[PDB]
Amino acid sequence: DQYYRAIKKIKEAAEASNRAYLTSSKLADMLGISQQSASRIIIDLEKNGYITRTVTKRGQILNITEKGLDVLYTEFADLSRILAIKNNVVITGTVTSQYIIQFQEKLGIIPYLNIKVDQASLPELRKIRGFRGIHIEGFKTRTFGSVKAFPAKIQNIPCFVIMPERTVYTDVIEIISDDRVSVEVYT
Amino acid sequence: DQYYRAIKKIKEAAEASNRAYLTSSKLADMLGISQQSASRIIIDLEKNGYITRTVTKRGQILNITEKGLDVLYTEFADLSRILAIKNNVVITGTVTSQYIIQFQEKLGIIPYLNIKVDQASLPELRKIRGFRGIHIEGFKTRTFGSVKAFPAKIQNIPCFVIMPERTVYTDVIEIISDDRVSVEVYT
Repeated sequence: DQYYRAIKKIKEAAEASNRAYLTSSKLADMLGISQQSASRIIIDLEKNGYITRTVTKRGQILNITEKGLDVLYTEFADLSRILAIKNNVVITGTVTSQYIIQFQEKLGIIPYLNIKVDQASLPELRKIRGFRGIHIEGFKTRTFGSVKAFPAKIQNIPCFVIMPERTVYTDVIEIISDDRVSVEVYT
Repeated sequence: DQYYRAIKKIKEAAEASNRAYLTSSKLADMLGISQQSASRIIIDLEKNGYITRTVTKRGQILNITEKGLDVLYTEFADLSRILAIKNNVVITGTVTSQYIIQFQEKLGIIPYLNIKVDQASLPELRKIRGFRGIHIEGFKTRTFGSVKAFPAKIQNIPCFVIMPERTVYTDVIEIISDDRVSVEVYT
């Protein structure tokens, strides 16, 4: 939260980009906290992968990472769910080169593809990643993570986008079902 | 923020409605804070109009108010702006029975209507209210508040929805320009 707020203010200052010239003093002022609080937050955010910090001749740059953006997209998706705001998505890209029983029971399908999404659809993919989708339970064997399943359509044929719950930041999505491509994804 | 989080958790617990059975103990648990912290937050939120608290034979009910919802819609609109997510709106209702120089300069129009929006479009109106719109500066004469102006269209004719920046919770909107009705509103 004070962390959410710091990430949000940094992205806000980054304006259209994902980079901002910010000192701990300036960020402290934007946030209404002490310089020391701000310094500590920046260190924590950087050590834990939400931002990177780069010292240049022109000043210090705070860059939000894929993980830092995921914090904002997850909050957006939480509020969409809670306020019942519909935020379904289209992503385009290129086709590229225990769970099963749940796919059957929860998605009511018999499991049998890989898609490299375009850089220009990366913001839409990031949006999707913030949502919860259909929960598919992880388990112990090694502990296997839960996955998220998003009902989707390719050429009006239904399928699901499958993702680890512990988000991995990649431009490659996996689709399970019962060349350029367009996928509508239902959040 | 700890306040944002408490409002958000309360609305989340309210599920589809705007009411939740919650004790300070239960809310403390949901929030990861002490019972005493939770008690203090509930009191503050209630005294300041974000929630109401009602003691019944069935338990304590925390109800989110129009103002409490505005906190969530404002956060949603902040994230839409910051992440460049488009959230334009249609609202329907019924037609019902110093600033000027800025309307001219900022909206590039010559100012010359009132609409009672339907209960079913109230969620869309609430969404609009979270956005900033075009800023029209307040001033001193009495201090007059700033207003927000949202480009809009009725029957494909452009106009603006005008609102005080200090949100007022009403189902009546005012439109300025150069029976049932449908208004598209651009956030």
